[PDB]
Amino acid sequence: NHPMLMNLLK
Amino acid sequence: KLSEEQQHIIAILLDAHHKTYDPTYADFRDFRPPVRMPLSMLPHLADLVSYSIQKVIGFAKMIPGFRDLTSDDQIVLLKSSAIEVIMLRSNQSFTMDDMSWDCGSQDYKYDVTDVSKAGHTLELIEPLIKFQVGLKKLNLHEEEHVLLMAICIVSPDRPGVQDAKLVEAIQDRLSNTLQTYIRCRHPPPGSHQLYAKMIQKLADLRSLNEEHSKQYRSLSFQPENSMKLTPLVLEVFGN
Ligand SMILES: CCC[Si](CCC)(c1ccc(OC[C@@H](O)CCC(=O)O)c(C)c1)c1ccc(OCC(O)(CC)CC)c(C)c1
Repeated sequence: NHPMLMNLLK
Repeated sequence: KLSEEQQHIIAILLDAHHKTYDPTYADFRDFRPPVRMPLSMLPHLADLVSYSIQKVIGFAKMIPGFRDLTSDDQIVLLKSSAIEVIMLRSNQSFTMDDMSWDCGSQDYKYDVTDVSKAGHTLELIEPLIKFQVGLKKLNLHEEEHVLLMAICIVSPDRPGVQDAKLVEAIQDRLSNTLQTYIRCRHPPPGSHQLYAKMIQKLADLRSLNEEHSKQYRSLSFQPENSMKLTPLVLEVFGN
């Protein structure tokens, strides 16, 4: 759903 | 009064801000150029906002306790707070000499007409300027500036929060740190009702959040406008 936010939060 | 853990929290937030805020503004050369002439400022301001969302995420990841939350809650908190944290952090470059955001050069000195050339109206711009002025008048210590940004991010009443009880516990550690910091390190008269004034600014941000989302939803509904946004902006602010 929010893959770019997810990746930056990793 | 200011415990060793509270001094630790402030040290981390200061370092997190210094690692995510570049006061030289060198990266602004990578944005699409500003055009002051149509929404001629939308491409530049879309890149500027997108750049700052990335900086806000980097700061949020370093907030003590933030990574104890689930991935879903981290996403909800950043989606709902991103525009508010951008408003707060942009105060560092705001000048009351001429009510502008001075970011080092003439191309990167932004005023109310630049916001309007991105599609926004006075419904947002007038309360935005009043907010920037009122926040600047607080003359926050850098310690209070970074504490306020962290408290904004970790708010338990954001829509879609699952473990609101855990979000509140994390914010409480930050709120007590701020309240104790003002009562030990901010000398009077500057400290008078300072915590209540900072909490009022968080309430002001909720209203600014609502108006921006309103105007963003109307602007982004036209595909010609959405085409000029960035993928990250569409993910965070909405498609
Ligand atoms: C420029 C005009 C004043 Si603005 C006020 C603050 C919100 C601003 C000023 C400086 C600034 O960055 C400076 C350092 O903070 C970064 C340094 C670092 O982090 O290294 C940022 C990020 C924003 C602004 C810009 C765009 C806006 O709308 C966009 C859309 O809604 C248009 C559809 C969505 C794209 C709005 C409503 C306001």
